[PDB]
Amino acid sequence: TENFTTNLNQLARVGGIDPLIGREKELERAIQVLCRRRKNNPLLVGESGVGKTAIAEGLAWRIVQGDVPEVMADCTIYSLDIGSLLAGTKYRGDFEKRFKALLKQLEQDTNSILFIDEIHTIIGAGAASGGQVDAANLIKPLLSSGKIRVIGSTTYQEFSNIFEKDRALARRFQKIDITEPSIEETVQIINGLKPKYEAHHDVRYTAKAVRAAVELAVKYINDRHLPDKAIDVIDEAGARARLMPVSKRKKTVNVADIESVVARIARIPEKSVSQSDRDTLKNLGDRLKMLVFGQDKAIEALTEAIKMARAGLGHEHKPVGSFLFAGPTGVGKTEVTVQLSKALGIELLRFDMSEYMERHTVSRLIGAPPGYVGFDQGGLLTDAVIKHPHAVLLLDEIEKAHPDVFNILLQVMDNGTLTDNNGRKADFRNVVLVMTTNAGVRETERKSIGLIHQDNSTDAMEEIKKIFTPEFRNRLDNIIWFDHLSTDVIHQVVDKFIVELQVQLDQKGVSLEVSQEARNWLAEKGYDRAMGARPMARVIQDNLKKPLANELLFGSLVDGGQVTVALDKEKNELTYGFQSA
Amino acid sequence: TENFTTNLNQLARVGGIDPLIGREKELERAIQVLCRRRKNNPLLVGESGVGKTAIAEGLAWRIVQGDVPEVMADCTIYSLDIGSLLAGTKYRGDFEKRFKALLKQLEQDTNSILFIDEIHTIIGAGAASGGQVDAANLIKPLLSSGKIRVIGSTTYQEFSNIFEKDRALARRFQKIDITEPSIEETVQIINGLKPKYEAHHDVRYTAKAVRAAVELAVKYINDRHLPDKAIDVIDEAGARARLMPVSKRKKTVNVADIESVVARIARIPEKSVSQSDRDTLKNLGDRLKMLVFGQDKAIEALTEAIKMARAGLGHEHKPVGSFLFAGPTGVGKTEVTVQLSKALGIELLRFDMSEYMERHTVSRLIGAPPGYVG
Amino acid sequence: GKTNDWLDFDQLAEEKVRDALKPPS
Ligand SMILES: Nc1ncnc2c1ncn2[C@@H]1O[C@H](COP(=O)(O)OP(=O)(O)OP(O)(O)=S)[C@@H](O)[C@H]1O
Ligand SMILES: Nc1ncnc2c1ncn2[C@@H]1O[C@H](COP(=O)(O)OP(=O)(O)OP(O)(O)=S)[C@@H](O)[C@H]1O
Ligand SMILES: Nc1ncnc2c1ncn2[C@@H]1O[C@H](COP(=O)(O)OP(=O)(O)OP(O)(O)=S)[C@@H](O)[C@H]1O
Ligand SMILES: Nc1ncnc2c1ncn2[C@@H]1O[C@H](COP(=O)(O)OP(=O)(O)OP(O)(O)=S)[C@@H](O)[C@H]1O
Ligand SMILES: [Mg+2]
Ligand SMILES: [Mg+2]
Ligand SMILES: [Mg+2]
Ligand SMILES: [Mg+2]
Repeated sequence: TENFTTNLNQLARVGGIDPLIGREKELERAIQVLCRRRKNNPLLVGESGVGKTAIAEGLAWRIVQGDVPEVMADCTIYSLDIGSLLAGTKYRGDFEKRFKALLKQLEQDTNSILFIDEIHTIIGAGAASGGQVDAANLIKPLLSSGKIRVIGSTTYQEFSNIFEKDRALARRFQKIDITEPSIEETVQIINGLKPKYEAHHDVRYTAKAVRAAVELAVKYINDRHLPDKAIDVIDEAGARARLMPVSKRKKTVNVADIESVVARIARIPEKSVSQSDRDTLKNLGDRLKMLVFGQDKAIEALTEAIKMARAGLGHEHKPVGSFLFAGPTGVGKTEVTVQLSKALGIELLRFDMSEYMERHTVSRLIGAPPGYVGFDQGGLLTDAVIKHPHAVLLLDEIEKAHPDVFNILLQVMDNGTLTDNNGRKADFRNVVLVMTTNAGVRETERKSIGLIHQDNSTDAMEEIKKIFTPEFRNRLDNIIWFDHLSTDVIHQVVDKFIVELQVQLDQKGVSLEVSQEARNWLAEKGYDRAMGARPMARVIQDNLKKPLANELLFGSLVDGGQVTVALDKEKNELTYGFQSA
Repeated sequence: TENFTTNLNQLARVGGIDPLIGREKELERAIQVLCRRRKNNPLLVGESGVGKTAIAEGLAWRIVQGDVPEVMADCTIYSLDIGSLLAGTKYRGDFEKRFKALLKQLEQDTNSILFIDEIHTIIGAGAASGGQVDAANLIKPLLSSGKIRVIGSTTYQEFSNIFEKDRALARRFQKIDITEPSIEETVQIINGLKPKYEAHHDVRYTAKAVRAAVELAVKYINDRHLPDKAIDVIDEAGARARLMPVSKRKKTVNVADIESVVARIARIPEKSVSQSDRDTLKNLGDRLKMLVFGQDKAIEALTEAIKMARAGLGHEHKPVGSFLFAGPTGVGKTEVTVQLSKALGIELLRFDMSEYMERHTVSRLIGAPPGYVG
Repeated sequence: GKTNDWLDFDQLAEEKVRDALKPPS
């Protein structure tokens, strides 16, 4: 039977059993159940990482140490291995013989407790084809009689889904609910376990670092429970010092190391930003201004919001920024957002809201509920943010979508979290939400029926109020109205488009020269305040690209050669010099 | 154990595993996790083709080279085969005996790090109708203790849909997020792998060709990740050069071959238009005018837009051309489009908008959302 | 518009069978 079970008491005496700090009330209840006349089989139901195994194994540590009640003294705790019992039970009845023989040892001792971790497994065991006899059925008579005591550990999902189904077995096991410890309780646990981790890595952990790990992990990590979650940062932190060369520096683990570990585990920007990041961040606005002209107010909001988050003054639970870029057509509402991610080197989560025009389309974002065809697919929005927590969420043409879809973003803007169909909670704390809208374009295009025109810009603001409920608008950091492109900015736009044309020509070996007079002519011919920058490409396409494309395929431009574009004042028509060479 | 698992370290010496280029940051956190006191089982979650198996298999290859840390040195990685473990396990206990034997071997070694690719499968390993005894349940006591180290590789969909549901197993495994590398990083990977591909195909890829494959595949090829995308154009290009020019097969693989391969994979016109295609473009306007008389402006807009796209001056992220043909009935608004497809030999995707007269019909074009009929 | 009808996805239970041996003598 020694092969099947491990003596925890003996194990703790020589190497260690990960001692338990605290949990006095939990242990007291378990000891009380063990002392019961009948059904003295305590069960430990709790979430993953709460410390169920530590409590059962910790009991052995306390017994050897002697800090336990007299009734529980001189008690042996054995950890059963389900695999060992079933490893060689090929023949009929072999499993029953081993299981029954092992149980007899416990009855004879009368002071022995069995620890079956992952007790849900015993429910199904030793059933070759149709056999209903199993460890649960074989052990059931003994549990009711109270001859033997068996500690159990199971998760809430495993308990309810499988263990609870067995009503008879559940009756014998007195459920003990383990609840996640507090922040103060966790630091005490780490302090007790600190010598073991320090000896393993030959490192040391400052008191500030221990407190920082618990607090920082709670804020940025929300997929694991506090005891393991804090211990995960402390363990990996020590490895970093060990991994780094001993020659340069290996003294201790400070708060700075803890922040780096949490940042990588959570895939969030590391605190105490490096000089390289700061240089990029300070010049982010200038770079954006080069790409987009006349939208400095929009750029200022995005760059300032990102700066606050890295500086440590960001919202505790809300996203980095909720910006509604409402403006006329072709004013750079999405160019800045598309170029912001490129400058920051983060993934761009671009979602077109025209697809989400129906109320039933909400399932695409959060996934289908359980028991449906699309439950496996999940939510496109939750999956995207989970994979790329630090990213830019661009909801283009949000106004086109159904009003119901806007309600989903309320929790995202306020709590920075969206629950998927499965129940996983996404994090939007580091996501730069940008909802571009074109509401009011028709109102501005409309002309007032009066002797004097009206300021239709204010009319679009009221339309925004009708489309979006006040709660949605209140959550938004600020609504940035993009002004119509002026004549001066249009000249810069033409240069930007010409530069893009040069890149295409550079691949083919062609170099394009455009006189200043020619650039102004193109701008004047295609300058439309309502349409914006987009018609500039049309004039450039028809005037510059169209002649160049005939020659490239059927002329001198086939082989890369420089070309000069000049304006003829006599005819007011652009003159193209192919210069075959 | 030898039958079920394969020693990746041995394969590296004989060249079985390909060289690992870069991925230092991904590997740096992998050794830190493996050095942890408890739950030292790094997991590699990433999209298909990112290089998850390359990093796990590459670690064994890096150990042979000797550029890994001292801790990693003297360690041997074993690739577990789920099929072999569950082969001929009809009798009760064969799976447990084989799995327990493997765990005992790893614990005894104290330096061997297992590598279970597609780790989602162990959650659904051998079990009875109501049996809950699986490899995940059996391995859990050892993973938490830290006696054995197990590397894992599974996709994002599999991790969330299957691995995440088993919270106990997920807790033991420390997820390491792998993302597709940059363009500059991908070319380095191809250069490192270029000798193996060149030897098999007996071709030599030029520096321009390698760079072209990475840049051209990112733009034209979609739904596939960058490492796989570029490698597919390199491997496929080598095969074409080997078999097509039967007489004096071209040793070099110029940029032109790379463009042709990308066109076939993406089913789009190839760059560097050929002479035959050129004649069609100049005569397109004349051909269309003969079939559809009058309406010269319409033909000029369609033909000029196509010329610019083939010439390489087309919009980077917009269609070739968006045109609204508004006119009286019977003026050939649809004939100019039907004939254009025939002239260019491309499929005519004719979608009648009369059917989509209501908002509910939008679901037909883009599909019904998850959890609804259709 | 029109009403939206949802469709469920039936899931059937599947199981395997183990074997127990018995030496003749
Ligand atoms: N009160 C405690 N004192 C000491 N260590 C604790 C305590 N609570 C939890 N732990 C730690 O918890 C780990 C072992 O138990 P956990 O993994 O938290 O729970 P568990 O019930 O074994 O988890 P599963 O296997 O996922 S159901 C070790 O890192 C312990 O040190
Ligand atoms: N201020 C600007 N500077 C440079 N390019 C601009 C600017 N405003 C618009 N563009 C051009 O706009 C094109 C992309 O359209 P966007 O500006 O993103 O449209 P938008 O403002 O979101 O309007 P809608 O929503 O598409 S009607 C690119 O060709 C940009 O170069
Ligand atoms: N860093 C790298 N160095 C060298 N080759 C690499 C690297 N990353 C990926 N590759 C190669 O890219 C191809 C695909 O990568 P793999 O790691 O084999 O993919 P995978 O993780 O098995 O993909 P699945 O099965 O779709 S999840 C192989 O040829 C790899 O060798
Ligand atoms: N401009 C034209 N030149 C030659 N034949 C023409 C022309 N316009 C129409 N036809 C003839 O008329 C047939 C039908 O024309 P349609 O393609 O139905 O015209 P349409 O104006 O596009 O129609 P709608 O879309 O229903 S208003 C063609 O297949 C030709 O036989
Ligand atoms: Mg446990
Ligand atoms: Mg836009
Ligand atoms: Mg793989
Ligand atoms: Mg018609």
